[PDB]
Amino acid sequence: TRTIVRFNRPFLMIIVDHFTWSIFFMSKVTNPKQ
Amino acid sequence: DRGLASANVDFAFSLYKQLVLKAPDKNVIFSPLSISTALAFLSLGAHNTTLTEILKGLKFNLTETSEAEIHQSFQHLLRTLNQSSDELQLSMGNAMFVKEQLSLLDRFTEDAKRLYGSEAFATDFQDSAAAKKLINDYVKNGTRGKITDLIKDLDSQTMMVLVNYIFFKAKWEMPFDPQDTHQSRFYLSKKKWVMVPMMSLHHLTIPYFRDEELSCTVVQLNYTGNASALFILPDQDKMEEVEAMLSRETLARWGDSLEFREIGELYLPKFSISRDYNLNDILLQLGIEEAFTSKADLSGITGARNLAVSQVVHKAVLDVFEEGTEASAATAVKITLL
Ligand SMILES: C[C@]12CCC(=O)C=C1CC[C@@H]1[C@@H]2[C@@H](O)C[C@@]2(C)[C@H]1CC[C@]2(O)C(=O)CO
Repeated sequence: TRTIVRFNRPFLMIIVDHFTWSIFFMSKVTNPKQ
Repeated sequence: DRGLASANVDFAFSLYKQLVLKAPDKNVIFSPLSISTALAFLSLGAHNTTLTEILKGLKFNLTETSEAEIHQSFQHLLRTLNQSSDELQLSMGNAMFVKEQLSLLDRFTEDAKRLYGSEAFATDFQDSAAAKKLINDYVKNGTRGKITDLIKDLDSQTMMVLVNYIFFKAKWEMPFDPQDTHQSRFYLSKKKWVMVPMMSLHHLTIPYFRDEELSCTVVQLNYTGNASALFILPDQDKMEEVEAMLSRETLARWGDSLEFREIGELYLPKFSISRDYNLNDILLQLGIEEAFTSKADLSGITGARNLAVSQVVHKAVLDVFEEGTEASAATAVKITLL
């Protein structure tokens, strides 16, 4: 009944700093083995 | 604080959309902060229309801010990010590699050191292979070996290269147990997949938001420290919709909408990806044009209109694993005589 979050298709990842509100890195993973 | 925040995030998402436009199905990884910082550093030497286009392209509002305030804000951000920390490793550096005979204004080299932390290293670009190794070694050192061949081609007539690197290594607040990592499907498309090591966590209470507006699920996985990873999972065939709606407003709405939820299971691949870019096309699309032409005004560097940008390049690497994340990037601005 609990939510499952399964990153098994293309996804985005944003590395952020909450203190400075900086986006350090931005990424889209369309193929982990590309 | 967060003075640079709004311009830097607007620039980040503008850059992202242009990077995707060039190759819409490829992996993307880049550091917008590295690129913003390198171009702000470049603008320290720019005058007139060349300067206006750079600062506008970086998404600053030139009617309400000064160039001096912008440089001071980058100086302050650099000091904040480089402060000593035990929780995570985070480093950013700037450097300039310059032909020894090129006359630089004392004001420029002093400002570059004071504001951007940049030394000026005498570099013989006529010995191109040696100049390339030196610059790449500087970047390799700053990124702890992770960005290895930032400079591939380097004109022997190069006069100056401005360089920024960023290095990030952090532990998850809630690390994955490698005993729970198992090879599983990753769907490249609806009907095609490969096998990847899929990490997993059970009964995990984290910030969560199901975005029905954009057909995606957002979760936040914290690092130790003030940094976190925001992961966005579009529904199948909704990636392009999410990408098209990326913006400061969308990011703020996501952040405002996150609520804690005990997730039954979270599955995340262990992966490492790398990309390298020639940013000329994208910067021109953002209106940064005079810096590249024979009308370039970089007279804040030398006192004369005798320099022009030839290329802006970027390389970035992202490594996600059970204990945490390592990510690094570097940006170089190559400059010739005019
Ligand atoms: C868009 C935003 C606010 C407006 C601005 O000038 C810059 C940014 C980019 C970084 C964002 C930030 C806020 O919304 C709070 C965010 C999302 C932060 C990244 C992580 C964050 O601190 C949170 O997730 C807090 O919930």
